[PDB]
Amino acid sequence: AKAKTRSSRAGLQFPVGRVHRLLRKGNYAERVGAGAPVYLAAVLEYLTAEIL
DNA sequence: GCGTACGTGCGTTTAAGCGGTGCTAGAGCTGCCTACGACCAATGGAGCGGCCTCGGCACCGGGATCCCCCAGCCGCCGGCAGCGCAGCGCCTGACGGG
Repeated sequence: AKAKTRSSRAGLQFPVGRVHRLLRKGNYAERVGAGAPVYLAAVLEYLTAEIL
């Protein structure tokens, strides 16, 4: 078994891994969609790349 | 102090509102289908700490702006007093009239 981060798979730098945890444990819902954190990663990307 | 335009009020007139249909599309709904997301157990590399060295900025001193300021100055004009006189009423000629 060879591992690659979801961060690589979605062409993203913010940690779709870590952002996923803060949803599960951030008490925002009982269950978080598997495609939910990735979409949240990019929308931060465009909202961090834009200011800098 | 100016001044205009908006507050009040009269005379049209028109779209608001009611009350009346009649349609149907879209919401609420149940049943059932199924995949996908939680949970579990191992796993390793990515991320975070504790070092630790270069270099960007900091800090400075100096010289280069570059605005800020104000009489100088001329220019311009307005007021100003003086000037020359146009313009009108009555004075006053021209002269038969009074």
